[PDB]
Amino acid sequence: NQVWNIARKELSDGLRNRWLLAISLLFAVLAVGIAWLGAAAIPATIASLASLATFLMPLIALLLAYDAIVGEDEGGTLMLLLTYPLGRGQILLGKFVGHGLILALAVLIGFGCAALAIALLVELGMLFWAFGRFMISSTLLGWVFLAFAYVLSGKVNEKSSAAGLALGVWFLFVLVFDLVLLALLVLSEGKFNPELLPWLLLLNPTDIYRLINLSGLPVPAAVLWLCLLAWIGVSLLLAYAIFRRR
Amino acid sequence: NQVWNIARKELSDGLRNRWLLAISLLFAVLAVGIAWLGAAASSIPATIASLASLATFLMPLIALLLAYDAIVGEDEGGTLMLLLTYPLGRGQILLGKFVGHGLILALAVLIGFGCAALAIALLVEGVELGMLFWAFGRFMISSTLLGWVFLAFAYVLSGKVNEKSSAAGLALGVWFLFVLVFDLVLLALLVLSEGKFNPELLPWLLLLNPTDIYRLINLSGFEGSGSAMGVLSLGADLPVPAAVLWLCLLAWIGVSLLLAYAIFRRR
Amino acid sequence: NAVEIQGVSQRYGSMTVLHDLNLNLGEGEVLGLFGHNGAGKTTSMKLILGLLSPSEGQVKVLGRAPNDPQVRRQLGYLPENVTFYPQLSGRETLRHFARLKGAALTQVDELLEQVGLAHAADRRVKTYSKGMRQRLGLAQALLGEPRLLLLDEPTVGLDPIATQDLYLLIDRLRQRGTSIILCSHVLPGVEAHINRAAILAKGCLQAVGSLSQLRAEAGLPVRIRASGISERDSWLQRWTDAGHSARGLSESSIEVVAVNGHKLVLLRQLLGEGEPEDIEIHQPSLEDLYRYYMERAG
Amino acid sequence: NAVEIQGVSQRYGSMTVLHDLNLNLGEGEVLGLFGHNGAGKTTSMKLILGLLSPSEGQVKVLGRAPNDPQVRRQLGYLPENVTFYPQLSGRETLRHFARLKGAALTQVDELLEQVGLAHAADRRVKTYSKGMRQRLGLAQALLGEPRLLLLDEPTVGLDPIATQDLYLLIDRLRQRGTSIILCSHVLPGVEAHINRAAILAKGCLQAVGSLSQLRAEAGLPVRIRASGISERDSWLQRWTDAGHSARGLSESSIEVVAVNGHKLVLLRQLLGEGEPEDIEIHQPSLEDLYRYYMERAG
Amino acid sequence: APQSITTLPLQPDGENRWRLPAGEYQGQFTIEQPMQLRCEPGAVIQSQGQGSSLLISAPDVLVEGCTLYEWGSDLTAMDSAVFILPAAERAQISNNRMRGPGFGVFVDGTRDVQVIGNEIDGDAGVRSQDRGNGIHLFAVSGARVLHNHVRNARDGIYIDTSNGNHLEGNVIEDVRYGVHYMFANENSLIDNVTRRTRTGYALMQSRKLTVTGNRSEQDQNYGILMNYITYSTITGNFVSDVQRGDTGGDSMISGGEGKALFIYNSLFNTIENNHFEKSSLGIHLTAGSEDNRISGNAFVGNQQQVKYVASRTQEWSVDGRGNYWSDYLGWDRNNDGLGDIAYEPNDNVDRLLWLYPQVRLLMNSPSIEVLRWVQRAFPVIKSPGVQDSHPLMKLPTEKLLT
Ligand SMILES: Nc1ncnc2c1ncn2[C@@H]1O[C@H](COP(=O)(O)OP(=O)(O)NP(=O)(O)O)[C@@H](O)[C@H]1O
Ligand SMILES: Nc1ncnc2c1ncn2[C@@H]1O[C@H](COP(=O)(O)OP(=O)(O)NP(=O)(O)O)[C@@H](O)[C@H]1O
Ligand SMILES: [Mg+2]
Ligand SMILES: [Mg+2]
Ligand SMILES: [Mg+2]
Repeated sequence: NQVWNIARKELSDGLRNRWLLAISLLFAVLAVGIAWLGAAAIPATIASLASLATFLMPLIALLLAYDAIVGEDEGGTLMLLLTYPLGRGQILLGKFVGHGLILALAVLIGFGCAALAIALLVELGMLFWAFGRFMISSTLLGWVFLAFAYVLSGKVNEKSSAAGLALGVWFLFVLVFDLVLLALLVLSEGKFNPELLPWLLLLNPTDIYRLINLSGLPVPAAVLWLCLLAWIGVSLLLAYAIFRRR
Repeated sequence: NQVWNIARKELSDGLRNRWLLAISLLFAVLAVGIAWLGAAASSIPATIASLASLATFLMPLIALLLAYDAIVGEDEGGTLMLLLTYPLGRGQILLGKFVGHGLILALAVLIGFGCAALAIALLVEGVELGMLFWAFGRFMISSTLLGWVFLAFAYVLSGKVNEKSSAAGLALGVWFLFVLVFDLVLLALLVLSEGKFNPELLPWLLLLNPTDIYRLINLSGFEGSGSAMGVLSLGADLPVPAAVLWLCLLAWIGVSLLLAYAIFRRR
Repeated sequence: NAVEIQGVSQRYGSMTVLHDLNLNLGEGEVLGLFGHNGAGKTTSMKLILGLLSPSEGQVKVLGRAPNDPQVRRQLGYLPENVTFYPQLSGRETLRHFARLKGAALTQVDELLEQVGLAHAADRRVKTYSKGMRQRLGLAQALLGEPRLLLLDEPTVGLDPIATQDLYLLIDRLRQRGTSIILCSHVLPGVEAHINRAAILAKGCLQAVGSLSQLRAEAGLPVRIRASGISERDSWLQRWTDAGHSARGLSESSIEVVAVNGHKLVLLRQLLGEGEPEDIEIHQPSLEDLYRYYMERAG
Repeated sequence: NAVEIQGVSQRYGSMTVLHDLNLNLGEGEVLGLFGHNGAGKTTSMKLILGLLSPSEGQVKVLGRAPNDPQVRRQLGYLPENVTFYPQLSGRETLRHFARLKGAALTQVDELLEQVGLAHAADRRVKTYSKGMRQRLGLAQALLGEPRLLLLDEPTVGLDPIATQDLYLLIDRLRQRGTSIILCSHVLPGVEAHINRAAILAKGCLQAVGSLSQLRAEAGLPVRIRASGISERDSWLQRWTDAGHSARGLSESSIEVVAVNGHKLVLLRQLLGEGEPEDIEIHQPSLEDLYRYYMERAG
Repeated sequence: APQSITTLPLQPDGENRWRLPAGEYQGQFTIEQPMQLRCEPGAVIQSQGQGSSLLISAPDVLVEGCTLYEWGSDLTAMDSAVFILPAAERAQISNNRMRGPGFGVFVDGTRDVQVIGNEIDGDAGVRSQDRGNGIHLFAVSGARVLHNHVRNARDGIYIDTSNGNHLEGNVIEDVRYGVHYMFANENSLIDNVTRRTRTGYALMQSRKLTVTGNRSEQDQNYGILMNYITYSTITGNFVSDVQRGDTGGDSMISGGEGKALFIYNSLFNTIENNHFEKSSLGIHLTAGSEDNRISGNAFVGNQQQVKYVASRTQEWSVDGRGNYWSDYLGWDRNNDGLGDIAYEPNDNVDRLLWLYPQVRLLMNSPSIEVLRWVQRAFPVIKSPGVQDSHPLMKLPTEKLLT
């Protein structure tokens, strides 16, 4: 299967990416240094780790895959690859597997060394369930912004404006959408029902990421897992629909 | 002169950068927005420490967005090996790029703090215009110097690298280190030691950070609340007058430009 | 018949960049597409690859549809310029394409020895030159006995030993039964190896056929040169009576342009009187036929 | 003499990429540097431009020092690939280079006509082709009547009409007394315009001199092709007695390779018996001499 | 209702001093004569469950060592255990045990009464709305309630309009209010300990009083509640672990999330050297209660130190000495006790959370973490809060934890 044959490239190309390994080291240092100041200075420190992985796991995913499609179009290999026995779906889905297992490994070095810094500086029956819920949901947050990066790469025609949109999606989905949620609270009260606001949190995958790190809320947990996976499944379907229109 | 002939390119090439004019209009619409909020709350020493903090985040950012690809953006573009076969030196296509990118920052902050001054003289009625002109004249000829430091930083980190994608990694590294890591390393050194690491050396460590020398210049007269200053409340312990703080900002240019020329001479 | 392109007219939206080309590529011949820099050489290959949609025309590649993966297993293609993946290494990127095309990984290494990039193998693609990438870019197209090549300028930045070694690699593939399409600009030299040139203008395919057909159809002068002739100035007369302009650059070098229809009697004039030190009877080249056919469409 | 390079052994640190080249370039001639892709061709021009240090050697450009700005005003140079400034326009970057070289700005517009970029002038360089950039890359080199051109592969990605116009533009600059150095790979065709080829191996400069001197030293076969001969198989004998291998591809096409020392008596055999339909007496080309010397170096 | 002389008191001393022997009694009893009666420890004067058991109407009565049991529960007819009339001036009620569903010691209009060392176990089943007061004081000048132990009454030591009196060393456990104050001008209370109480100290509309050294261990929803107190003095109080809850009646207070100190319309008072420990709210400052000397306290372990819903600035440091804050991430260069940078306990996003509780869902967002940093970087958007220049570097209440 060539969905794996193009996935083995992106592992080998991602592990020699100098930009990724700098940030993934910085992700693992900040995950111990928050955990050092949460034990020496727990659900109170796993919430501060959730604010860290809401900053960086969208940033790691957008650093990997903002030049996934349009970086191959600028390199000319994309027009070459379509002449191979390859659909346009298998290029995208295989890059999603290849870029997906990088940040599925970058949280295993990120939080795999953070769980080592808690297990040697403190309960471990609660640790492997609160971090199993943390590492899985941090990968699924990263796979949304991976699929967001494939959407913006397929729309743009140049690599320089791809980073201009990947920064734009990162600003909008991390810290502009919640600032306009507060501005809809503190500046609008006659036309803003605040009971509706626990339901508008499902329109933001960074927000659904924190909600499955804050339980340990009108909706249950199982819809919240299926609302994070729906952000993958719609945006990958959006990325496949956009990639077929090049 | 050849130094102006290559300055005229970057003056006409930086103004076609859509990324510069976005975040230089963002510097203009924030310096009015801070100065409008500073007029509705009336104090004055809070609007100086916020404008100096605004130009701490943006005048290094406009300088590093402009000039990170000054040498390596011409080197991998092929036009650097061509340019040395023109009647030039390596010192003229760097000082010319420094004049060319320096007049953008001298204009990006005269636009920014220029509309900030008209958003004060037309908003707070009865404000003293002499104190306004002196304080915002001190903001103009010192945010350029902060901009010219990070401009000269960007020529250092462009001459060392050989790939423009790695120059953007160093320019983000220099922008993170000098703006909001050295302010946090000095804070974490002071909190974890509770001020008992060194009671006499620690104010002199502000001089190893040009964003802190920039904040110490504009917060000279209007000290006021120390909690608005943060780690710049070490600035009263500095026995140096205000005029050497200008000279330590110029020495951050001239050392980091002579380093930029000595690196470029063995490119 | 390998490629049967009939009546196809590809448009970039409104602007019809190609128009009414009726191209037929036999199963063992080697076609040469030549033209301007905007004559549609690169886009005409995209019609063969099936990646670009044949607006108001049908393309029959190998008796099948041009977008089938069943025929893309035997369709190697070298694009114009491919800075492939500069963080990958040169051997590994060819291993990457071999897994994609279904080629065996044991076919990878001797392709580097065949193309001559064996010494710079296992080195990063950013460390490669322009010509070194072209050797690598050729190498992926040769993977796993492709019935149809498509080369768009394989000889750019390439040494004249290696380009001459490339055409021998092409002529090896001609004997195995694989049609090749060249889209070149190094028109002197390539005429020994192609079978049918396909010089095309901006929109329309101008002329096709072998070089024997083009020189028979397009009347071009034979460029004779009598270098080191004994006398030149009364030898100005010796071709004007036969109807040829006896232009002479040096003192004893007449580069006369004759008819190529009376070659024996004009050369019996040249071999009978006047001494032949070094003679260049030069046939009308592909470049002259290129020069004739581009202006004739304008 | 324009460029007097003696005793230069340019080293990339430990490795000596050039070795003991003694090159001399006359004041009106057109030299051609040809070789491998790792033969040191681009680096040999960096010695002339002065931006590379001559290790244990000296470079004499125009009788003066190679890094002096007094001589760089009359030294145009076109590199291999220059994506110039993709945000600037076409006219302004040529205006930009004109101010640097001290050329008058009145020369800028008519240079664009002279290279043929007036239709695409005042347009962004990111909207330019590879061949369009080579036109722009040529255009900056010609500013302010330079005494010495340096063109490294000026005809890459270029249409053979435009390459032929380019050498006409080169030969016009030959008449003005401007020495040109070509650093090429498109070797058939350029021999009509150069004066002395300067084919070099990996380290050493192999041979210089005119094409006559290279044909005089390197004894190479003249490639007589007698296409459309009456009989071929008994015409196999008619050159083997004279010492030539009478290889014949088709039924009636002997592409004989003779000695070029008996040109009259071999052709009188061909003109006396056997009819000459179309003959190609091809002299040993630039590529033929290039094939000989590089293997003679190794 | 018989009298105390109707019992069998064996007189030990001829100075109107009596001694009741061990043995139970029955019914209410009445003091009409100045009898300094003592009791053996087996003197269980057990009433039947109706009426005030030991009414006292004569001045200078030294009641000592009695054990009262099961009086009435009619709080309207004031079924006390020991009722003390206004004519019963300077009464001493020493070391007594009481268990009954009404008032323990109801005094009114008296002067210099001393209720010392008694142990008043109120109730077990009543809903803290009819348990009756432990030590009810109604407009008394001179009272001395010392070292008692009141348990499970209704609202503890109730005090209504009583002017000059001391409350020293009394232990108050599992009651509704610990100490209730109603218009008790120029009062005083020292070293009392209140445990597991739905409000530790009710200070309602009483001026000029001294609250010193008192302790409140694990009380519910209000550590020290001060309503409309002026010229007061809050020095050395130890308020620990005010957990959330409700008073159950919501009569004079409301339910709280746990506030160690709640200042409601208290204009001038000195709040020094206190220790507010491990509550949900360290101090709640209402908008009407401003400009009073708050310096030298210890706000340690609280999840939110100050709640101040206003935009007026509020300096919290008199004479250049401020308070110790546990989350004060500051330094001390010049080696004095004071910190070097001022401490704002509240952001702007810490007061959006008070205005809108739905922001708790957004409280872990990076944009909130951006907005906490934007206030620290751009001080124009900082609303003028409850800062203190020169906060303390070390704990000043090193002795109050013992
Ligand atoms: N996406 C596009 N939109 C519009 N025009 C295009 C596009 N792609 C190519 N063209 C134009 O189509 C024409 C033909 O393209 P092309 O097939 O490359 O001709 P060409 O001769 O092969 N170019 P060259 O590589 O120099 O030979 C040129 O004028 C191009 O500018
Ligand atoms: N900066 C460098 N450091 C080390 N080796 C280098 C460097 N630049 C070039 N080389 C080597 O120098 C040799 C020849 O360089 P070059 O002058 O480009 O020959 P060349 O023929 O011009 N290459 P080409 O552009 O294909 O013609 C090659 O082996 C290069 O790898
Ligand atoms: Mg093409
Ligand atoms: Mg070269
Ligand atoms: Mg101090």
